[PDB]
Amino acid sequence: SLTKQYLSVSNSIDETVARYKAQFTQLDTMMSKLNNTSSYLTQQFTAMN
Amino acid sequence: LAEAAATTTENPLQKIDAALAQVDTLRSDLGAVQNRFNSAITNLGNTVNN
Amino acid sequence: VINTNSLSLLTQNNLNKSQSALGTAIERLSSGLRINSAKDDAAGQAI
Amino acid sequence: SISSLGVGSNLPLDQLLTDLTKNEKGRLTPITKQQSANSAKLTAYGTLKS
Amino acid sequence: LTSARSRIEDSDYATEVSNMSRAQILQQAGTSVLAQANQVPQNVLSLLR
Amino acid sequence: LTSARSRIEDSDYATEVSNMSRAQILQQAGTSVLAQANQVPQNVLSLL
Repeated sequence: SLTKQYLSVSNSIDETVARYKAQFTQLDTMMSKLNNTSSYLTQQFTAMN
Repeated sequence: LAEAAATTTENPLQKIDAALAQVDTLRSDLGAVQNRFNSAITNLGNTVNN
Repeated sequence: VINTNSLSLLTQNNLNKSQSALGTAIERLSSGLRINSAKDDAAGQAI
Repeated sequence: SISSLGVGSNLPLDQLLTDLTKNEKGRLTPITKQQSANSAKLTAYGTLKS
Repeated sequence: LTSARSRIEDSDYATEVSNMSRAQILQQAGTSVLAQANQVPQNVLSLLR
Repeated sequence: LTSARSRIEDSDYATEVSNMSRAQILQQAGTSVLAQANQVPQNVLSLL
């Protein structure tokens, strides 16, 4: 019974880790665009002056 | 209330195994529903992103 | 000429193209997978 | 294959994920304790039989 | 079979990094020229005055 | 119970980071915009 529970918990943990990884990937993709956005605003309005 | 033991109970192993079978049935069902919920939360996440 | 900045428009479009390419690259890089949607490869997902 | 999380966001996401992985596995410890205890009991039974 | 699937799926690190670099360079250039092109008209027009 | 409380209580790093980023962008914008908004009546008078 202990071994069965061990396998179940292992499966659950692996799934949860993969879910977190997918969330992190989505986050990483957007951060690029947002940083480019901040940089462009900086340059633009500094130039307006 | 549970009455006292009239005599020695017949085929005790039969009843022990019946109860064990019911318990294992419920255990399996509750295990499966958790995976159902896992799939549901994954669906919710993807739909949220979209 | 005042009423329109054609150069601004062209630069905007080129920027959009470049950002598209950048996102395509980044997602693959992070996931480690070449296939992340049905769009990348029709037969790849089936196989 | 190999992944390089954090390429875009230049964040500590990678260390964060590793810490999460370490944290979640904590649920296993009670199972390990019980397994070890029962194994010790079985070994003791063999000792007695000798 | 696992080998075959991995070779169909796994992205190529070299190509990915290579393209990523060029994309970032183009992005920086794009933002800068965007702001510059905004300013250029501004000044031509105001100077004509 | 510990797991249940954690799930009910803790927050999502990813969602909150995204919100922070968006709000920072908004702050930069609005600051610059207010500067220019003040400038605009100023040039109105200047041209006066």
